Amino acid sequence: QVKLLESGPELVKPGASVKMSCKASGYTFTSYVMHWVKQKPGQGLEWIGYINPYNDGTKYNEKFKGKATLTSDKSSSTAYMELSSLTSEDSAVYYCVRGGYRPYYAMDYWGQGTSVTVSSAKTTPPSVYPLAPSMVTLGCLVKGYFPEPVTVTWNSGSLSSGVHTFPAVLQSDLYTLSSSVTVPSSTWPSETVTCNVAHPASSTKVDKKIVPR
Amino acid sequence: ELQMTQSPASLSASVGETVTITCRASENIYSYLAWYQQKQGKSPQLLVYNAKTLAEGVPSRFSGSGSGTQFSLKINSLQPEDFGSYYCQHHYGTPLTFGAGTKLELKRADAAPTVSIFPPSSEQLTSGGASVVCFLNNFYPKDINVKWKIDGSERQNGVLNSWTDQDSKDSTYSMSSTLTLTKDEYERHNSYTCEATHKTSTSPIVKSFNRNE
DNA sequence: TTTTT
Repeated sequence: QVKLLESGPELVKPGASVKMSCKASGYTFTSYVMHWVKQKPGQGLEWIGYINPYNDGTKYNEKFKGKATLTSDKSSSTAYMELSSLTSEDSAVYYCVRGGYRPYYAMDYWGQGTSVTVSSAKTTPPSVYPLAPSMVTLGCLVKGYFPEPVTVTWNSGSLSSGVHTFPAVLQSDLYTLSSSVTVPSSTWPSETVTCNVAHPASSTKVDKKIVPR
Repeated sequence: ELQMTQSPASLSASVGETVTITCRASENIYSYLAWYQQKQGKSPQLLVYNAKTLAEGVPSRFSGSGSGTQFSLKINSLQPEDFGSYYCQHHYGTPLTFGAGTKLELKRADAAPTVSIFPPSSEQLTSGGASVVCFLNNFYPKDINVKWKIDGSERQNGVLNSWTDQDSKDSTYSMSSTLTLTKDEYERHNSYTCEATHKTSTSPIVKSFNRNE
C-alpha cells in the first residue's frame, strides 16, 4: 500500500533551521512528484512546492523560495524539506503529499504530517492535579508543560465514553490541558478512576487516582 | 497569484439533508478544480478532481460541478461520515492554491451545558498555585459565555478557555475554563463562581463553592 | 498538460 512516513514533532528555536523527512513506499518513488503543504493550528492549507524525485527538479510557491529547500533521495525513497530562519509564523503541521499520475493532477496521498513548534521556551514536564467534586464528573488538570503533546487516558483506556479531553492552551510559554470523565455516581469511589498522563518530550508518565475530597 | 474563495465559511446541516458549498476562482481555471475532505485530527483526503470527477472510493452522493471561475460541491442526503472540513484547490498549473475551507457541522436541538466546578487540589496548593476548574459539557450551539466571579467581582485575568470539536456521537460541544490564581490570593476569598450564559436560557447557569466549607 | 495506472 502507498505509505508516507514522516518524522516526529520538532521543537526548534527562532532563527534556526529544521529538516523533516518523508519516506515513501508502495509505489515507484520516482514516478510521482512529492508536494509539501503547510497547515497552521486550526487554519487553512498552503502549498509550499514539490520536487520530482526522478530528476531532482523543483517547483516552489514564490513565498517559499529562499525559505524552504526540497531535496530527495532515490536510494532511500525519501523526500526532505528544510526550513531556515524559523519564526513563530512557521509553527504548523507540514505534510508531504504524493502528486497524481501527472504533476498537474490533484494530489492524492497525504502523509500524517510533521508538527513543528518554533519557540525559545524550554521542555518542561507537566504537573498533574486531580479534579474531584446519577452521574458524577471527575477530571484531571495537566499544567505547565512544554512542548506538545501530552496524551491522557482514563483507567488505561477502560474508561472511554463520557470523556472530554480539551485542546491544550498556551500561557506564558507553558501549556495547560484538562480532561473530564463522567461515570455513574454509584460506581465512584468504590470503583477507582485514574488518569494516565504521558509527556514524551520530557519522558514523563504520571498516573493519578482521583479520590474523594 | 490565483486566489480561491469558498462559501460559506461554516454551515450546519442534518444527516439526510442536501447541501451545496461553493468555490470561486479569481481567474479562469476551466474545470481543473479539486475538493478535499479533512476530518478533525486527520489528514485531508481527495474527493473530486476536474471539478466533477469523483476520486476512487468516494460515494456517489457527492457531486461537483462548474467550470471557469464558479464551482460547487453538492452532497446529496448527508451521512454521519460527511461532516468535517472541505477545501477546494485548483490544479491548473502552479502555484497551487486552496480555498480557506468550509466547516460542515451537524445540526441538533439546543442543549444547556452540564456544568461542574472544581476547587484547587490540595496537591497544587502545596506548590503555591491555585487553579479553579469549570467544565461546561455537552451543550449546543457552540456559542457560550463563561465568567468567573470571586466574592462577587468578575475576574478577567488568568482565565484559560478551551473548546472541544463537535462530539460525533451527540453533536454537542464542550468547554473547559480554568481560573488560575496564586495560592495566597486564593486564600483571601471565600466564594468562587463559574457562570455560563447560553442561548438555552435567560438565566445564566451557575456553579459555586466556598473555600471555607 | 489534466486521471481505470
